[PDB]
Amino acid sequence: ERVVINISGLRFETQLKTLAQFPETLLGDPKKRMRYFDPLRNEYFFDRNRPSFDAILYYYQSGGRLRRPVNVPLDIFSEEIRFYELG
Amino acid sequence: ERVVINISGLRFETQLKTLAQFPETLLGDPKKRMRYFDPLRNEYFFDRNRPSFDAILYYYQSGGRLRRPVNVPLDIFSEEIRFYELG
Amino acid sequence: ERVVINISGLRFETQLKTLAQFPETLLGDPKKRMRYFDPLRNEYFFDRNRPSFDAILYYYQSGGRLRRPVNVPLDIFSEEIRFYELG
Amino acid sequence: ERVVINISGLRFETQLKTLAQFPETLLGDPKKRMRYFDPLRNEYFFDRNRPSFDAILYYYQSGGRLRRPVNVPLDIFSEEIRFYELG
Repeated sequence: ERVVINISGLRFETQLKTLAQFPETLLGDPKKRMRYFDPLRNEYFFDRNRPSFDAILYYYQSGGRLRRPVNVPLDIFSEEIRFYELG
Repeated sequence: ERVVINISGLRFETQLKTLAQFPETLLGDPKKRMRYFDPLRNEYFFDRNRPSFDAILYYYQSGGRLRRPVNVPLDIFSEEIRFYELG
Repeated sequence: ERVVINISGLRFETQLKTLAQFPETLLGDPKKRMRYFDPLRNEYFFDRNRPSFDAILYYYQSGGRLRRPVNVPLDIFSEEIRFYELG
Repeated sequence: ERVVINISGLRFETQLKTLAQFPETLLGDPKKRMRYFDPLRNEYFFDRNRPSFDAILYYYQSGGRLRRPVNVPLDIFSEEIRFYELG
């Protein structure tokens, strides 16, 4: 019921149901996240910006609240949002 | 005597006596926190905001000092404060 | 030649030589830091503020540069400085 | 195909090809980074500033975007920049 998301070495753990909330997104679509699944470690791996992920995951956990970590530039965080396809 | 608290993959460790300080809180109440306890991993697990937790734990360690992390929005942090029943 | 310092669950790793640079401090003095040694895990455990520690450790690594993390309140960081006895 | 980079206990993971992009840098030069490789743990280790590395690694992942973390002083980050040889 729980999933491990490895962002450049930083492991985040959440429930499937938390992600499955927004099925249109990369993480919420089994078809899309599959492409980042690592069978060797049974986790998803993204070679991307780490500080941005706290906010991406919180978007799901909070049921829709998307905020930019004051410590991550707007342009950088915007590219992350597009990548995770939250829009 | 060591307590392990897993916030979305981020591991925190403190002493039982540290949490015991405030028994009327979710973490200070063994009855309340047990609902998040994972016997097979010997840790409590919360599918919640990660940056907010440094301040939640500092509250107990400092003996009552509640500070909001400049990098966590007032409303987001206020939600966490409520959930952990610090009031 | 390496030592693990566990700050409330957050593991930091450094060389003995790095700490030794300042023998007058808590971590630089074998007799002082020994009180926090955890045999069962082969690491030194401190039930304290996590964000402050990045700067405490860097003070040794940099050979004497003490900077406050913009994200840690001055009064809070000051107390940490006293506890680690950097003065 | 994946490399582990231990920065004072904080583990980062990325793809060799990500680092290979800039062969003239310390991390991109297999001759320069070898000095920090720990054969035993199969990771590179640097006893350095932790907060600066998100930006150092991001430099590679972004294809050349070098941004200073708002929470890390200009002089400190410039020093890390010189060490990793990104200039």
